[PDB]
Amino acid sequence: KIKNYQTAPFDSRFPNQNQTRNCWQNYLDFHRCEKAMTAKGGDVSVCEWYRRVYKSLCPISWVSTWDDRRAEGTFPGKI
Amino acid sequence: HQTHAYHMVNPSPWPLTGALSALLMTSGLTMWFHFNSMTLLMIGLTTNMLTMYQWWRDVIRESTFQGHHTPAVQKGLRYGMILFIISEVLFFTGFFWAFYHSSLAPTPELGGCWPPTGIHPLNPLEVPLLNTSVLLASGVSITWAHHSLMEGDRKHMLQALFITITLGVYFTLLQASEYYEAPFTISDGVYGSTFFVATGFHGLHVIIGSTFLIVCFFRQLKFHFTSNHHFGFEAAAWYWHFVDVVWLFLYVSIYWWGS
Amino acid sequence: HETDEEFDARWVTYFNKPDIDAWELRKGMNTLVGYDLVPEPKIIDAALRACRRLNDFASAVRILEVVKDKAGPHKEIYPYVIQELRPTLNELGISTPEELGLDKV
Amino acid sequence: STALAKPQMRGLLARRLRFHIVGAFMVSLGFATFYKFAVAEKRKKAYADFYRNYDSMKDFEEMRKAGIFQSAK
Amino acid sequence: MFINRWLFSTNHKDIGTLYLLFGAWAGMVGTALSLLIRAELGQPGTLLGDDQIYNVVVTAHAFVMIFFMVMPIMIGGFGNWLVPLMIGAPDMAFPRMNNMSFWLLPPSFLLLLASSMVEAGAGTGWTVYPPLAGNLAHAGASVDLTIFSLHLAGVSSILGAINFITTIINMKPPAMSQYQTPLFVWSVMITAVLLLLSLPVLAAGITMLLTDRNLNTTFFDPAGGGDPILYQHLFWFFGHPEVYILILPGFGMISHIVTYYSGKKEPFGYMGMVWAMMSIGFLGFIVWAHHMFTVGMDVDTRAYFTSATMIIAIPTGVKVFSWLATLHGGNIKWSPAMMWALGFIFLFTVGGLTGIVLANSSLDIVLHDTYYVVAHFHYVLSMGAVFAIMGGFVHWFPLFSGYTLNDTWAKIHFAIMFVGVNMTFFPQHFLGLSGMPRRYSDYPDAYTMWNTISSMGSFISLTAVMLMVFIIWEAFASKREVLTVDLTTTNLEWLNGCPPPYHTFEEPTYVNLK
Amino acid sequence: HYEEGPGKNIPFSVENKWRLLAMMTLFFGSGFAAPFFIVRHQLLKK
Amino acid sequence: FENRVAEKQKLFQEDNGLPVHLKGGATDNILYRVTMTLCLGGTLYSLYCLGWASFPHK
Amino acid sequence: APDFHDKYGNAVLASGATFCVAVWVYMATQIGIEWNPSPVGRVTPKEWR
Amino acid sequence: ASAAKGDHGGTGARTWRFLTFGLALPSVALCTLNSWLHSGHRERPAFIPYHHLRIRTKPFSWGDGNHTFFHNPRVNPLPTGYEK
Amino acid sequence: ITAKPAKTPTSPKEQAIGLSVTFLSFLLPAGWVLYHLDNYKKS
Amino acid sequence: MAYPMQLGFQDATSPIMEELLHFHDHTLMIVFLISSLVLYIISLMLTTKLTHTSTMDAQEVETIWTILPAIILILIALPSLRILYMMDEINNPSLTVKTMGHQWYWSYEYTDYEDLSFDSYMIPTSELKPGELRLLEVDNRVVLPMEMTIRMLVSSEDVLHSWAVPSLGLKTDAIPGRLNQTTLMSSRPGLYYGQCSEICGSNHSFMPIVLELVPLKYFEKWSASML
Amino acid sequence: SVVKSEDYALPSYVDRRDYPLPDVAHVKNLSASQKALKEKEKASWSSLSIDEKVELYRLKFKESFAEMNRSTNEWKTVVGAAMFFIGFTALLLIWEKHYVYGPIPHTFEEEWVAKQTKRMLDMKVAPIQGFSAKWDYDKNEWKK
Amino acid sequence: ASGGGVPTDEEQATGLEREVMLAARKGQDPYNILAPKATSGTKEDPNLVPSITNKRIVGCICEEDNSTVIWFWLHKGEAQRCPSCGTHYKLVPHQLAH
Ligand code: HEA
Ligand SMILES: CCCCC/C=C\C/C=C\C/C=C\C/C=C\CCCC(=O)O[C@H](COC(=O)CCCCCCCCCCCCCCCCC)COP(=O)(O)OCCN
Ligand SMILES: CCCCC/C=C/C/C=C/CCCCCCCC(=O)O[C@H](COC(=O)CCCCCCCCCCCCCCC)COP(=O)(O)OCC[N+](C)(C)C
Ligand SMILES: CCCCCCCCCCO[C@@H]1O[C@H](CO)[C@@H](O[C@H]2O[C@H](CO)[C@@H](O)[C@H](O)[C@H]2O)[C@H](O)[C@H]1O
Ligand SMILES: CCCCCCCCCCO[C@@H]1O[C@H](CO)[C@@H](O[C@H]2O[C@H](CO)[C@@H](O)[C@H](O)[C@H]2O)[C@H](O)[C@H]1O
Ligand SMILES: C[C@H](CCC(=O)O)[C@H]1CC[C@H]2[C@@H]3[C@H](O)C[C@@H]4C[C@H](O)CC[C@]4(C)[C@H]3C[C@H](O)[C@]12C
Ligand code: CUA
Ligand SMILES: [Mg+2]
Ligand code: NA
Ligand SMILES: [Zn+2]
Repeated sequence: KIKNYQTAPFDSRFPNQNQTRNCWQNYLDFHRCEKAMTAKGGDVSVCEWYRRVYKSLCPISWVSTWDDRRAEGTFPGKI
Repeated sequence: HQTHAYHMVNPSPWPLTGALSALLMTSGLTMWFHFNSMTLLMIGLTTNMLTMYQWWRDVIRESTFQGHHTPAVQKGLRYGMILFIISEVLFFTGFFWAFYHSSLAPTPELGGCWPPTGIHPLNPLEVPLLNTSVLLASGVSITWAHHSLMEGDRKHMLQALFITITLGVYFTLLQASEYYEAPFTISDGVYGSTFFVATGFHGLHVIIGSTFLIVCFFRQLKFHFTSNHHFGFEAAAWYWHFVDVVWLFLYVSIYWWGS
Repeated sequence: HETDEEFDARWVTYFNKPDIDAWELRKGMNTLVGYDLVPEPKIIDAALRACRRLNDFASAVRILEVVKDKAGPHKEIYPYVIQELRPTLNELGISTPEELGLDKV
Repeated sequence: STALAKPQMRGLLARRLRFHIVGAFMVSLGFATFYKFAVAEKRKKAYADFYRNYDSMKDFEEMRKAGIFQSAK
Repeated sequence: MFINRWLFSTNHKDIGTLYLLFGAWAGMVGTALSLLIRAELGQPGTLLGDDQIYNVVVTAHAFVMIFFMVMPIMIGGFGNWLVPLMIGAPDMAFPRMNNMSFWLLPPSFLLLLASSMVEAGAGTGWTVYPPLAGNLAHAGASVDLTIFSLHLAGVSSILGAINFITTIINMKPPAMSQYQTPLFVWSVMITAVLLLLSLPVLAAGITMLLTDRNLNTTFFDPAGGGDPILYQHLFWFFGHPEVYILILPGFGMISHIVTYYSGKKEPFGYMGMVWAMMSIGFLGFIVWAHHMFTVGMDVDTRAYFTSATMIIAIPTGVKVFSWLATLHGGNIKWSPAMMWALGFIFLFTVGGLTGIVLANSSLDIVLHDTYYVVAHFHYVLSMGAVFAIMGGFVHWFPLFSGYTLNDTWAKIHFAIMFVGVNMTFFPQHFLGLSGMPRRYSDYPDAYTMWNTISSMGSFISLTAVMLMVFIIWEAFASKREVLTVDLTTTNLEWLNGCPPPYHTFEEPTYVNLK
Repeated sequence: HYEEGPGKNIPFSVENKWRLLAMMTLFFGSGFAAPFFIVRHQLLKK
Repeated sequence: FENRVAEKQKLFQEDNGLPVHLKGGATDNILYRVTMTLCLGGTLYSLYCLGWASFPHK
Repeated sequence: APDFHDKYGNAVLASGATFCVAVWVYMATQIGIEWNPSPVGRVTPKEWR
Repeated sequence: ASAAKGDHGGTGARTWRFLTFGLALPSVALCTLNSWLHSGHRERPAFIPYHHLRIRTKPFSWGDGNHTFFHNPRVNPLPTGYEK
Repeated sequence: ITAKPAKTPTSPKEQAIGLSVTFLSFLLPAGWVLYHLDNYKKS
Repeated sequence: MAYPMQLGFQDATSPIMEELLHFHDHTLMIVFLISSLVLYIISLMLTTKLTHTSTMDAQEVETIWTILPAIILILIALPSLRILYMMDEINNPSLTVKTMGHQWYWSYEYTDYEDLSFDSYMIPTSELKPGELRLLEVDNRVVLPMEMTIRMLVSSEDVLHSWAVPSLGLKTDAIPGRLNQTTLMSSRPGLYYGQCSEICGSNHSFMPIVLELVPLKYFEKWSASML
Repeated sequence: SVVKSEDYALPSYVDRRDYPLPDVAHVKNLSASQKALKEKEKASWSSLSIDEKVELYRLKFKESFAEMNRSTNEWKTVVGAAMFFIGFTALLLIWEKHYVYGPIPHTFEEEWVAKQTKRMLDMKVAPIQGFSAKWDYDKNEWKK
Repeated sequence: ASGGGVPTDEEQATGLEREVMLAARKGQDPYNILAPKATSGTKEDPNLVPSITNKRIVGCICEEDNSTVIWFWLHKGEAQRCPSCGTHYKLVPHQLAH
């Protein structure tokens, strides 16, 4: 749809120096989308954008901890 | 002989014993937290309690028994007590600030929501509403105690003051029971931290206020108060209304809005 | 408020009060030297005649030293005032600080 | 002999203050001119002159040939 | 008699003298710590150890100079000696509680020296930010001893503030309105209101730090949903008012000293000076996030804190220009106190102007956490609070003691200290602009020349501090007793003689209304 | 009562200037030396 | 109960030069000594505990 | 009568100035302090790579 | 808001006693019933070892270091879940 | 201010003694620690 | 980097740093001039034996000395806040790089495309190569493309740090649990140095930052080689 | 005459140019001849001798204006002593370098500095004004 | 509804508090609670300054609203004048039994 993705664009929902919620929201949106797909048998490729954005913005250790906690059943966000 | 109305106090050991009590309590908490020992802390609590008792005993000797509280001295003690209350309001403001900071912008660790994921708040319409009625009622009954005292009615002053203390004790026991029943603890992230430290310092002040009302009850039993001169009772009533207003802010903020 | 003439006239009248007392002479001179001015000859003449009514030769001399002092680095002012006062200094027999050697450090 | 002329005797402190607050200001305008000229304008001109015909790739090549970079030999 | 008089006091002059002795002893502790800092830095490389022992010295330097030297000397020492005398009161409103404010300080200092002895010290900065000050990065007792040292110092000053406000409001002659009290008394009243409102918020914040360290709360730990930035707001909500608390009694002394040695009966523009101190006290509670311009706050927040911080220059400028207007037309007496006050006016103005540079946040992004900040505040602290203290101490020493100093030695001491502090701090501006960070035990080599000169300055100020001790000894050793003092009609604290009797104003002054 | 007057309203004696010199040396010298000995202590530990 | 404040007023106004914290009689002295002993003793103990805690226990 | 400054002021000024200049010059130049001045106009650059 | 109550023209103790027994204590009695009707245990929720809860960065200075001060075995799980 | 002549005059020699003792009281103990730093550090 | 005997700011590597230098010059002249005006007005008050000691009227002169400072503050605040809102304007970065602070070194993550990350530690003084700068060099430099808008996001995995590069005008605190954003754009290639700017324990003085600014195609090949 | 500590609440004498007529006379007790000179002062002052007029001035006042306002040599003592003690400071700094400070890092060796300097020029450190701007990359020397 | 049992100050105030209450009832101010009203202050009609000793400090606010108070000891004997405004004051010593 919009390849030649370079990095995450400006998002007016998160226009200030603290970008923590930008990373978190994209991480949630990705995983929520991926659950919504797969489930309904459709294709996880539609979730790609959220994936690219959260990978760009999020520290590796945050992603890794949140992925561990999803696997453990202790992730506190709603997916 | 002086010809002003102010009180030159006799030289006193209590400021030094109070200062050392504070060194013993704080070095005592340090030894408790780090060196597994309660010894220094009980010595400091004991000496703090001895110091308070003798110092305020001496203020009653100086006033009720020796007559040094002229109107100019009483007016200073009015200002003193108001300023002390103001500093206690600012101490609670720091905890309210911490509460609103964390609840208004809940971080990802909590689930990005308030109350956090995994927290099940008390229902504010149950024992918290009861505690609210209890402290509000005790503000009415202390007001009755004050008017009875001004009207020179010893028996109804004591009846109303006893009712006020009984309600103070009821709130404290209800709170102690809610602390035991609560399914979250002080270790349950910033929700348990704000909840217990803010309501716990409030509870400490309800205990202090109630102690002060009990001191006023025994002095009234001893006839120390006159119908026009009774600043200790006024100060305890002002401190008691402060504890009630702080409760009202805690109930609306933490128990209600924060549920 | 007032003109320079009115200011001067009020101080001449202050010092010309016949029965001015010692307290009033000192209050008047210690107040006057607080102002941003060197007092006109006519004011100083009235203060010096008050010194005479009060039989106080030394305060007349000190008044002439304070005129010199109030002039600061304007060295032309004092010799002009002493000039203007010479009739009064001779009539009253007031020696200047310089004639008494009291300008020597 | 000749009498001395009457000198100004009144407001001497205020006159001295008036005179010097104005000389205090005139310096500030005359220093402002120099400090703008010697530092601020000079800086604007150093930066404008440096970047006018600056060639960043040529600067990069000189650095690369001097061996300064980890990423470029 | 000794124990009843000095440990059981209820007398404002003797408690005042206790606080000046305490403050002087602390001043020698803070001086030594400052010379350990400048020894570490005075050549490139490592002298003592790594940044832990170094920042334990830096942290203690600040806490000792602020809480044990300047506050005790300005408020407990000069405030207790002078305020009752300047309003004709027979003592403070709560003379016995006044003595507990004093005696809380030796235990609070003991706790701070305990913090530095146990474990590896609290190497946190005087700001004590978590998580460096939390229980993983500063495990063990040192930071809790620091927190409790601050709790005791906080209670001492809160109770002191209640005492001063009450005494100033309630114990003046009945005819004297608050617009007929001297400027030093207004400076203490305003400082006391700032203490009353700001110290409880610091108490709340360091108590939260104590519970995060020991009771498993997580006010400032993101793992529990806390935020290290919330501690910074609560600390600085007190820390900005605290700097105005450090300087306001200094401004009050400077107004008296400038008035007195200009031979004036009154400072220029008394109601403007009162307005300026209340405006600086009020504005000083709405600016604190100028200490947080690099933490990631919004742009509009950065714009409001830049503007509000700048605005304080307006009332402050009123007072500088009013001190100049008070010298205007004076019969200037070049006493050693006057020299200290004139050094104050100039060095405080330097430091306030570099404060104005820093208020611009976009420039503060580059200057923050560098030596330009260290230079700003040592020009208002080392060359404002210290020079006001030394001015007031040499001015009022004959009142407190009954003896005179040697004015030639005191002028020598002022000259050495003025060279020393300007040598020490002036080059730190160049170190800050060119990027040297704060709280470093060593620096890239390019920073060597100015660190070397700054260290050499600090030793010249050490020579001044040693000479000060000798000058006080010489005055007590020679015993030149005071006879007459000038201008008592507008300086009431001298009118009971030198030193004044233990009880003064047992019969109050007579002041009519008309 | 208590003693009044110069040299009498202080918790230390000024009756002998040399004994005073010693006391002032001990007093200000102990405050100045303390941080050097604390640093020595923290270095000796480890 | 009866109002015995007049009795206490006479006790505490007796011209015996006693400071107020000792004017109630010998029980004041006892409670004063107990308090001062626990404070000074505790303070020495706190210094001992600093001595102990200033050195590694390894 | 002449006081301490009249009798000794010239000597104190001349000796203190002389001493202060002598000891600061010595400290600054003779005992191995590295001031780290600018290399500009002073250091000949040498090949490093 | 006046409330809905309503008096003055005289004063004091009698009215505040009337408010104490006629409004304040009744309200406490009513809330005391309301509470002692919704009282008695609720079914505790599944344990989930959430990392923002049951924090332990330093043992508690009492007990075995792992129990909170007013630990209630019925409703306060330990970091490893409810007690046995 | 005016004052009486010294009750117990401190002559130049006595000032030299008080000044030297005062400077030594600060310089010697710090000097002893700093001289021995290498000794404390190397342990 | 700073050079010996330096008095002012490092030369500007980015347009925002250029703007700060010109704004600093504007401000410092004010500072100069007020300091000088004060010192001078002070020496004027102190250099005359003329006196005037009676009560002086304050209202007129107080207007001057409230209004003129207020005008000066507005003349500093106008350009100040113009720069503040300039730096804040939206700018469209081409690359995002994360840096995490640790005790005591920085790590860097460039995860727009691949999983590229590494640690960057100070070169110990005993291992400097001849000509390298004591306490400034690092083993692994933060290579970046010159002449391009880069989003840097900064955080920490332990205590506070702060990530600074003075010649680009940058300082952003590194706070655990928080992701702070800044932008960076270098007008020139080269090596630009900074140092950790929030006290973080025993080796705060020894965890520096070095940016290596090169053409885009060099950056791309370096990125590939670092996988 | 003789001012006592116990007279602090009484009006007192002061010499200061801004309060020329102080509240009491410098000398109040008079000898027989001084009493006769105060009676003589009630008559024409032209009949007082210069010595009598100086004696009356010196009973009323302690110092003249010229005396109380005299300059002094104190500045020589203050500036010289301050220089002395600043000089004493450099002894302390000499002592500290000799006994406290060890050798500074090897990066300050002359050859290190020359190489570091060329490497700073090769990376064009501060090329607009501060450092490399002062180097002539064409002539390979420092600009004049 | 109500009864007695509470002591009044008339019954139970003591020491200085009682002294001040009894003096006030008589319109007297031996403990200096009230500000004295000025006379016209001339030499015929000086401000009369009570004292229990031979001297008392006066503060003179010379004009209404001045912020500067002028302080001086007033001694037993002839009236003295404020050194700023000249208004007259005279000490009236004695006792503590007005
Ligand atoms: C006495 C204490 C004191 C005072 C009075 C001030 C006064 C000011 N300070 Fe500061 N400040 C500190 C003590 C003080 N400061 C301390 C201790 C810190 C940091 C502590 C730490 O981090 O450890 C600090 C830090 C600090 C910072 C944070 C820097 C950073 O950490 O990155 C800032 C930024 O805005 C700042 C600004 C100012 C300003 C604008 C003023 C202004 O109020 C100054 C106003 C004064 C003048 C301008 C001079 C006189 C006025 C005139 C002659 C009138 C005309 C002039 C003009 C209108 C410009 N100060
Ligand atoms: C009706 C409530 C009254 C409280 C009574 C209980 C005991 C202590 C009393 C003091 C209360 C004050 C607040 C201090 C902070 C914490 C206590 C909070 C209230 C409380 O009591 O919190 C309990 C935890 O107590 C804990 O950790 C207890 C740890 C106990 C140690 C207290 C630590 C010391 C505090 C230092 C104070 C410094 C104050 C400085 C003054 C400022 C100077 C100006 C809650 O129990 P929980 O099992 O976690 O959850 C319930 C699960 N069923
Ligand atoms: C941003 C930077 C800002 C810098 C601002 C600096 C502003 C400088 C302004 C100049 C003020 C001009 C006033 C000159 C006063 C100097 C002394 C003097 O000259 O004294 C007199 C002025 O005093 C009077 O009364 C009139 C008023 C009362 C007394 C004098 C008051 C003014 C003194 C202010 C001094 C300021 C000095 C430093 C400023 C920083 C002169 O005598 P007159 O002829 O008025 O007498 C006539 C008598 N009447 C009043 C009854 C008519
Ligand atoms: C004038 C009156 C006031 C002064 C009173 C002075 C009191 C001095 C007594 C202190 O000695 C005790 O020693 C205990 C036993 O040795 C310690 O227990 C500690 O050490 C034990 C031994 O290792 C552990 O088992 C414990 O749990 C731990 O609390 C504890 O510190 C303290 O009780
Ligand atoms: C930061 C503030 C301090 C600044 C400067 C202090 C200035 C120095 C004062 C001298 O201090 C003494 O210096 C001696 C050396 O000159 C030391 O003796 C040491 O060296 C001698 C000569 O090598 C030996 O004889 C001694 O035994 C040995 O202790 C001695 O212990 C130390 O007291
Ligand atoms: C004994 C006494 C008579 C009081 C007096 O000396 O006047 C009376 C008057 C008011 C009484 C108190 C009040 O009525 C309130 C309480 C009521 C409780 O039922 C008994 C304790 C209680 C606290 C009473 C105890 C005692 O009977 C008191 C104190
Ligand atoms: Cu990392 Cu400082
Ligand atoms: Mg910072
Ligand atoms: Na170092
Ligand atoms: Zn008057």
